[PDB]
Amino acid sequence: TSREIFNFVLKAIRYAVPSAGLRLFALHASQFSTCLLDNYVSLFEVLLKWCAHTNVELKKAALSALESFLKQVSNMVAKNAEMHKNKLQYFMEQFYGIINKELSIAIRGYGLFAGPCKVINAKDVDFMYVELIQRCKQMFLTQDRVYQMPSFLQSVASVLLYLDTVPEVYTPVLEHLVVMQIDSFPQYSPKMQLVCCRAIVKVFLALAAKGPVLRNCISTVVHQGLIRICSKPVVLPWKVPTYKDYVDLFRHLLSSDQMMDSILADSLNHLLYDEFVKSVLKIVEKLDLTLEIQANLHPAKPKDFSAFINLVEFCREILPEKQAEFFEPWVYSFSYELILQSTRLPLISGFYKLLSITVRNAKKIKYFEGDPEKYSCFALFVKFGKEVAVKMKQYKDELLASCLTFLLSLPHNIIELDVRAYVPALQMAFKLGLSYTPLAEVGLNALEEWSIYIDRHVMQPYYKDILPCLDGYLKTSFNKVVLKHLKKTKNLSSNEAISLEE
Amino acid sequence: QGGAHFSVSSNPAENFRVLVKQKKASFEEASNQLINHIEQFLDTNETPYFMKSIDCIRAFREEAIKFSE
Amino acid sequence: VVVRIMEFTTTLLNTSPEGWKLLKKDLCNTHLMRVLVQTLCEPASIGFNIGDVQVMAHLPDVCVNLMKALKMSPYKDILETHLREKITAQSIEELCAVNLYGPDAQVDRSRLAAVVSACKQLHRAGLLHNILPSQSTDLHHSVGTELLSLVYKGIASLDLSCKQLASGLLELAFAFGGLCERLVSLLLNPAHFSHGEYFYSLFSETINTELLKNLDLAVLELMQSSVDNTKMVSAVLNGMLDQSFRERANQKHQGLKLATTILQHWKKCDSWWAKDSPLETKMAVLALLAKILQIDSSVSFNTSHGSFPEVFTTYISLLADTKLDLHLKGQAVTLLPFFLEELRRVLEQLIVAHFPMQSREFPPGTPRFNNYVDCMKKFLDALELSQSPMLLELMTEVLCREQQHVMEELFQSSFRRIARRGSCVTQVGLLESVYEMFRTRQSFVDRSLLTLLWHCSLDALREFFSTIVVDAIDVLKTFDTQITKKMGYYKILDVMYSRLPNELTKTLIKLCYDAFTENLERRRLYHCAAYNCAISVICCVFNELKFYQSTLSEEMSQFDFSTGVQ
Amino acid sequence: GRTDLLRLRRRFMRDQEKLSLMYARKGVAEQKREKEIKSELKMKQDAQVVLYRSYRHGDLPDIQIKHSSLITP
Repeated sequence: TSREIFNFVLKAIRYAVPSAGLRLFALHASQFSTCLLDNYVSLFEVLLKWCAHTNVELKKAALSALESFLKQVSNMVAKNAEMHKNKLQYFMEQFYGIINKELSIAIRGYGLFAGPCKVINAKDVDFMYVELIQRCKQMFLTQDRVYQMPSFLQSVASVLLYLDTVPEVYTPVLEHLVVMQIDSFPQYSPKMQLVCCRAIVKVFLALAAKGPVLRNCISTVVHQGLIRICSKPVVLPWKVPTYKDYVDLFRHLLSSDQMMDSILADSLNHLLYDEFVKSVLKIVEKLDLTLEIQANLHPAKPKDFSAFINLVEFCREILPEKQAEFFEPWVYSFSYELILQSTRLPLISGFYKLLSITVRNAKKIKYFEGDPEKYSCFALFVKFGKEVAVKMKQYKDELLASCLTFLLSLPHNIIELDVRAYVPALQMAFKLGLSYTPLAEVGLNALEEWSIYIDRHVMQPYYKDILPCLDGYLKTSFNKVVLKHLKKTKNLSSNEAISLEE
Repeated sequence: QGGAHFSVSSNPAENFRVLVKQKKASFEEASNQLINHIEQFLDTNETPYFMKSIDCIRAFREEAIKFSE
Repeated sequence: VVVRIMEFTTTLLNTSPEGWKLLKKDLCNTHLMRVLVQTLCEPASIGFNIGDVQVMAHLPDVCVNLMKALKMSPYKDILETHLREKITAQSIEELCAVNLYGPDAQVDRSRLAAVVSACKQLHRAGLLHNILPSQSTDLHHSVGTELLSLVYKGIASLDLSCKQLASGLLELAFAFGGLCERLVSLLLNPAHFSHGEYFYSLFSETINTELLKNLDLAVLELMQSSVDNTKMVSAVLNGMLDQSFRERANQKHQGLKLATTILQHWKKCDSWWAKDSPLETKMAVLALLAKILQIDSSVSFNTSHGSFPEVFTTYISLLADTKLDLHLKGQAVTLLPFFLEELRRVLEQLIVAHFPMQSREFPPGTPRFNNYVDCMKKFLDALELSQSPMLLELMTEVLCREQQHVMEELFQSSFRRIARRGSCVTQVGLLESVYEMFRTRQSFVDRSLLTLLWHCSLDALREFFSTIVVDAIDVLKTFDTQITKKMGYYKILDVMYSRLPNELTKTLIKLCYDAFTENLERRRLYHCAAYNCAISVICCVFNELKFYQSTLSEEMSQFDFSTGVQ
Repeated sequence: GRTDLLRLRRRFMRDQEKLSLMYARKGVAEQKREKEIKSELKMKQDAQVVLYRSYRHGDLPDIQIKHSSLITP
């Protein structure tokens, strides 16, 4: 408590040392608990004024310190019998008196104040929940307006976690609000993009308490968000948003374990992955991909085809990063139905892209090595790959490229027989590599795999064939001394692309 | 009302009644000139307009009598 | 070979009638059908028969075709015996307790799925009880009991494989009647999560599909029983409604019939929709009737149509219910486009009870005020969809009170969106309604009249002006009320003559030239208004000379409609 | 001689837009960040190719090309 008092006096004994003080406090707000209950109002007001001034480092330090302090005081007052003082004197009064980030602070205060409402006046839990629903609805229809959505999500998730008997009438409203927020994920500054993804995972954790409602609502929201995202058009031969931005979000979303654990502190990704897979598979089975000539391409439902390719690209970006361990049960089933679609209309590149990513994930975890489901999937793949290998002679690039990519993407186990099938596709891939690098790269990877895991004796008849086509790709041949802390270096490393030299 | 619950916050006929109900302390304004809001509710461009304005007037007598006004 | 020979047998049975049954009788062995039903139960009976490709995806349909071809043949007696010698639907009675419904084992679940599929093939082949010993009761234990045991015990987990297995079990339960009311009861179990509601969440789709068969029966039974349970009957009814919303590819008249049947039963559950049920229950039934209104016939059940008043009055009762939340009131207002004087009565009651004089009397940020603004936003959108002169004049008197108290921009935007909308004669009627009310006073003409007149169709413009040509000429000539009336006349006639051009022009030319050239602020306002009229008319007269110095989109809409949001 | 009106109306922000000027500056600064990321990504790709001859399409080859055309490649 002596160090606590020293930190106190630090803030105002009457140039950014107090910001360092706020940082230090925020790191160890818990370490000073049971002695910071007193003197609440001075701390509240001083942090409030501190997160208002210049040197935005000071602003963020005060903001973080204030949220940590609010969390700690919420914990103690929740575990207090004398809980009345702090909750009634300040919280609701001040938050109402609030009416930029000031508003988000007030909303977060509401969310944390929701705790003791379960201790005393449990009806006020649902009361404030309902009035918050009304408010966010009123901020939903007005056309900025989005800088505070995640705060609403966080507070309502908190109150829902405290809540136990929810008004299911507001359930469709709230989930529609969530999905529209997810749609409005673009137009977002990266810091508050992280804020909003945290809010989304937090509301999902809160929803996890209500099992059946959890499952139904998450299925609905993932379905609707997928529909909204894939609906975004792409060019064919305020700023418009595209599907491209969202992927990292979901890439963050399904890999957000490292912060949902902390949120639990004060198996989810499994469920997110599973629900996503089911939703996308159902959407695929729903898709109306019918075409004609008037080969000649002529889709009967061009919007459906466009959304299909958009979602194909999105899921291709999304899936491989996470664990096929979670995907494992689908690898026999899912692909099968996807195969049923390809067997239906074998004139779609996206089919083969999905098949290739499926098999890439399968060999990510070594589904097969050498269970009846295992053998069934193995033989299914063998037969289907032979079919596509013999039928690829009928296609052209920008369709055939995907097909041959998928074929070469097969593991060695399946290809251990009939190298004759895979040879010409490999040669054509290596040929087209001179123009399109990624196919060349992936075919090279497959060729390494085959060399490694297959006896070289059976490849001897056509090492005389593969090497000659590799003759290709071998034919040719601010910043001042002033100490700026090199914020240019501190920025990031740019995302990787592919090159001939590598 | 300060905690574990709270009222609604961030006057011709019904808000005048709300404000006189608020006149539990100091027994003061929102009765002296907020009656002009009742008068504005009397501008008789609608029928419920003036009937409820006169109803508020008839209630305000007992309101002010009870509130020591 | 197997598929070719079974196709041959199908041809022989169908193409050749019983006049060649003796040639069919030349079979004399009926072992081919034995290996055929072995394939039917186990496709890997002719070897692997594996590959999971088009050939064996097509096998079951033509297999069932051959089953029916033999059923029409007398040798069905052969078949069923050979069928009964294979199984009598008895193996499942011991296959349901194989420690399944989980990753415990897969071979057990695989064989269960195989027998379920074979049973489905027989049922769709018309072989319902030539395989199943007909239970004396309508209930058929052989599927319902297994279903109940699994769904009730395997959760105190499950798999997507368990998901499809249980869905197939439900389908088999639907394959025999009587089970419908049994499921009606089992869902109607308050036995934390309700177990019947649990299973509804599990397989709402199959449940809705089967209840479509009981389009009215189970509907009426459940909503009779609804007097004591509300959330669950409302939930299953909403599932009915959303399914019917999806059930339109064949026809939506299934939903029409469902709505009609529930409307004729509407009074069987009256513990709601009044000050008799909790406000949550009240708003729940509000949502239910809202979805019905969006779903049911709108050409009927909008005015007096059989069972229409019994809910319509109910609707008005909800409008009459002053205990309801103002947000619930706005939700009901959103339902207005689905629709005599009693409506005006409840509208006036509500508008007075919520905003007596203004909305600036309610400070911003106060949840009362925000609910107010949400509500008359609901009024705005409901009127815009409906485009009725009734709500028109209502909301005009609502807003033509004080400038910018309820965000008049949304007001005028709805006017501009509806003036281009609606039949031209309808727009003329609305314009005449807002003109007669005009005869402070400037508010009605400004906030309402010109706004529509700006975006009104030129055809309605013709019709409305021809009504008031001389009605304006004569009326042109408390003076403040008089001059404000002149203000409205100028503000309409200016745009009206600038739009399009009888030969009565010269009269108004003089009547405005004198007015502008006339030698408190009302005088300058009059000069400028008359001069606007003069400029507009000279734009069309003397202007030649000097100035007289997707499948996804449907899915999103269905999802939005199910949630009832935009 | 005519942008004087443009500069006239440009300075209408004199109603203390300086903080809002900061805000617009910084927002468009992040926007330039993403634009630069995209530009770098495009530049990673091999720059576009330049040819060195004209082409007059007909039903037959045109043999009327010039020595410049022949030898510049």
